[PDB]
Amino acid sequence: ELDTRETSLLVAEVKGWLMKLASGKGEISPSAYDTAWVARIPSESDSSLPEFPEALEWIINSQLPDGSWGDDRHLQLYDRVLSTLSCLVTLKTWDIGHNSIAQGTKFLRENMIKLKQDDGDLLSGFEVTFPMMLHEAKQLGLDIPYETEFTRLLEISTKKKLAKIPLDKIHSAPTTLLYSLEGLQDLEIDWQKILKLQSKDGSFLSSPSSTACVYLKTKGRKSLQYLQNAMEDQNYAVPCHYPIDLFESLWVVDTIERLGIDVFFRDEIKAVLDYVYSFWTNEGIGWGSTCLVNDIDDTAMAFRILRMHGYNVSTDAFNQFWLPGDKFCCFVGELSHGVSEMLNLHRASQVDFPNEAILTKTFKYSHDYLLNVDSAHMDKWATKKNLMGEVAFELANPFHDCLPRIYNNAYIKHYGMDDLWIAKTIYRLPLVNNKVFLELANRYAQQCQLYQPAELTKLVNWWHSSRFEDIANIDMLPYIYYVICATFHEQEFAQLRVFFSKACCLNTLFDDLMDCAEELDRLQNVIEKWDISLSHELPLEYRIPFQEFYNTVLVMTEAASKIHKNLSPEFICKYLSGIYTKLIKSEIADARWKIEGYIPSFEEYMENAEVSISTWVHVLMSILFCGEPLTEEILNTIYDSRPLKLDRIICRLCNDIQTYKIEMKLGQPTQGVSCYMKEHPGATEEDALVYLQSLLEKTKRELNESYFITHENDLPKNIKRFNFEMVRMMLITYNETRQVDLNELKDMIKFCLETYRTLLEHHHHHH
Ligand SMILES: CC(C)=CCC/C(C)=C/CC/C(C)=C/CC/C(C)=C/COP(=O)(O)OP(=O)(O)O
Repeated sequence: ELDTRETSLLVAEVKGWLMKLASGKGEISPSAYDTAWVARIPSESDSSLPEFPEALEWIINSQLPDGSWGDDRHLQLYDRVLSTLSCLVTLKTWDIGHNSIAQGTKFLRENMIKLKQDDGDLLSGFEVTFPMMLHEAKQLGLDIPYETEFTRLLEISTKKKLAKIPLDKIHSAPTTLLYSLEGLQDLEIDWQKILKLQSKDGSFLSSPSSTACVYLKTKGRKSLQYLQNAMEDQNYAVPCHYPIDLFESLWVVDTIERLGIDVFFRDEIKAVLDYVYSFWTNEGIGWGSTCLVNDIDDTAMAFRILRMHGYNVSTDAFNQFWLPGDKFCCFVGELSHGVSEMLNLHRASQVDFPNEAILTKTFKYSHDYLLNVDSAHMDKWATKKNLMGEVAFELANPFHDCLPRIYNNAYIKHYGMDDLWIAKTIYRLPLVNNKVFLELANRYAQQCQLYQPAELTKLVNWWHSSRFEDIANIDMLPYIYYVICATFHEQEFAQLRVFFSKACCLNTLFDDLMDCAEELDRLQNVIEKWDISLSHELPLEYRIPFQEFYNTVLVMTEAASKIHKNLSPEFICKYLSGIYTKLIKSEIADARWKIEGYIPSFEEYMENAEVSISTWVHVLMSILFCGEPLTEEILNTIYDSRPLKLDRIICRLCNDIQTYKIEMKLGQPTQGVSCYMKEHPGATEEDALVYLQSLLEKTKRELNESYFITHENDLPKNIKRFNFEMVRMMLITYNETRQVDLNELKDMIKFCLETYRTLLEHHHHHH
């Protein structure tokens, strides 16, 4: 337990943070290096006085107890040495803070000799920023070491890299050197020309210190004003980049959604996404509302989250980052990029709509990159708690093959409540990384488990009293409960979770029985009539599931009639028996085609195989309990709606692709791969599967579009949601990477088996 307060207190606090973010106000730790840089500036009124005296007081009051400045909780020598240097140079320049200078130089005298290679993350621009700062300290005659094997090797290397940069490319187009111009002060820079590469707020890649250098080289008005306002907005201790209102708000929401605590924050999240959307363009976005360029990380992040929330955003935003070879950059003209942006690119590419081929290219490229990372070495200094864990999860879990609580429970183990971030120096994003998010995540995760014992206990009791043991393994039940718990986790969906579980069990039994039967006609006879009276003519193995199927329908009909007062019990019960008879007989059909010698068309086989796929019946039943109002027109048209068509197609294709070898290791002809082959001579099975795999991927894009966008005359929200999750519960069942892994599910299996034993012993205990 990480926080003591009531949930209501935590939730109110985060709501405050989110509404501040929805007005562009966030929280980034100050940068001692940047605060000291900007405080070099003298007032224009009186050049003998500082423009930012409060920043000089902050420097003096923020020195750490060992004489250094920098990140308090994670000591990194690069961060401490660079930050302390800057602070010393500025206190000395203004001839103040004699004691602080004394502590600072002493710290540097004990630790400069400790600087080495591969001792932490290269801070951004470190190669120029540290030698420059060191040289400025010497010009001031500070009493610190001025040469080590490390510092002279660094200066030699940097001088060679700088001597190879043609300087006019720095003034010609945006480069990452704009972030660290203070590291270039002594270079041959046409500072006047550099002014044309400022951001719309007068900053240079949003770096206060780099902006500060330009202002002292040029006295440009907009750059002073950017600093004056950043100083006043941040209370006179500025971060190393400002503002990052787009980056910070999207990462905070993303964190909230990946932890699965967005259930508490729906309105506030929408407010933040409206703020972000007011800055969305057809060329994406950068980290902030005044930044110079767009980047692929922010653009992928915003595209994915906005689209998932029903906003209209275009994949044209990704064209600017295309490179020959169907590769991508993070900023145009970059020389390399990192893993966070490919992770987010990879995630974004899977919410593609039809005819958005650029996202197939960004998917292939990011997937390929992510497959090739050096995992032994990725984030080896653990700025994040488990970045390589997030990569591995993302590679292994396709968006449509993953369920919400499965993703959330995995991220909860990855989430670092005290992660740090690397830029000019080390910084913190306490709104992204904090113990409050993780405590709320753990509490909601425990809420999702609370109802499971009782729900599982009723399911096992229903299994026993239905006499399924008298024909039949019960292991099927914890698994079915597991996936519906992961998709409809909110406690209010209990009737949905229980009825869905019963329905899936009943059909799994019937389908299994029929796939090993011919007097299916003796059965279709009874089922056609749906008459519990003619149950007695069934051969017992069909009698047990039939009578429980008939009973569960009545039970479902009573619960639904209590819920839906406008629907008559008779309408509901004709509907439920109708859908289950249609499914069952279609399952007899798929059976008698598998016994006789019939490989049909592809159109004909899949006309019956799409109804046979059983998936739509759980949609049609479950919507009775999904919390949405219903009408007869809805229940009469739902089977033919576009999202239900797509459901049936995707699940049939998936089944026929993923089981194909499991089918011919064993010689079975009636399947989509064969039926395709009987219609395209010269297609190998390799080409049939390729075609079916392509049709599957195309249908998934149609399902994305039908789902994330709210159309005119669209199905109610929770209904579209169930249909969406029904496809996913199907697909993950065939994601064989995940299946052999699968934890919670073993506990569910054990709980069910213990509950069964007690039932079978009639609670008499045996040794
Ligand atoms: C890892 C993250 C948070 C982002 C990468 C992609 C972008 C464009 C983020 C926007 C945040 C921002 C305002 C960044 C400016 C500072 C900066 C140059 C960060 C990149 O630092 P590193 O890539 O860790 O360091 P090096 O430049 O030393 O390789």
